[PDB]
Amino acid sequence: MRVLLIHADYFEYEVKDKALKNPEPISEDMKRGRMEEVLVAFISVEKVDEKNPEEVSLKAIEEISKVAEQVKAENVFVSPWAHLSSELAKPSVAMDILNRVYQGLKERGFNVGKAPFGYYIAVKISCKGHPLAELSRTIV
Amino acid sequence: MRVLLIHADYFEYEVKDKALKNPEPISEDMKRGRMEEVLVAFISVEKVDEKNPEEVSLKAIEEISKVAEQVKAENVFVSPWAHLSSELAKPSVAMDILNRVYQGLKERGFNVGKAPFGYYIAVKISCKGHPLAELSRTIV
Repeated sequence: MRVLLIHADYFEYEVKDKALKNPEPISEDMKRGRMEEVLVAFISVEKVDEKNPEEVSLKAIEEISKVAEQVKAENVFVSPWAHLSSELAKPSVAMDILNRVYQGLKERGFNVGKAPFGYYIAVKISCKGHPLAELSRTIV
Repeated sequence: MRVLLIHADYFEYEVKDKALKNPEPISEDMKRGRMEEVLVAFISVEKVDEKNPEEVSLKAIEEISKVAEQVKAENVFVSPWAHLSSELAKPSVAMDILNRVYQGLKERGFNVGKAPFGYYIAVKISCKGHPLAELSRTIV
């Protein structure tokens, strides 16, 4: 798995078209969301992660947790993202791991948001620009 | 080299602290910039690119050009970015290639912006969310 972390003043999104033929169902509420003072985790779930979804999930949970604690973010947002890897896991594996990472951050005590899987999404983000505000991690 | 391309309604930035001890000099004007309807190229120049800066530059010029033409962007912004690679080129190599990619997009006919090298930068971006609006390319 590859992860890009962005410590943002705000992060806002609007679901546009479906990217999968059968995406994650969503309510009309879940078409748009916004959080402030948020660590945004853009996550590319990879083929190799099929091998051990829970180990990879636990690791991702922890690495994101550390950065949130370090930059003093209480808010965390989990986003699926294709763009840190050309070796992507099947959608079941991707949704599995995404949901585990989300549940684990909730259990850590963060106020966690997530994006629906299988859509094109419009995104507005304001990235802070202090030294720890954009970080990448590789998790295998 | 790895490149992330984002077709944006707008892209705005403010230079914050220096990341290098001796960054690219800038005027007080160049501390902030904004473009609209813009393809933003986040570029991670890599160690392997030292081997042949011009080939890699020409390739990057072309791949960014194709996407701009395809999404109908007249505006292109070139940004250095550490986050698509854990094998980064020295600053001379990085600045070299960045400047070549910038000059080549100018010669193609685009209205091109660039970000100063060696700083932490605060960024606001609105990503479109249509199918071609976020793309990655690997160039070696």
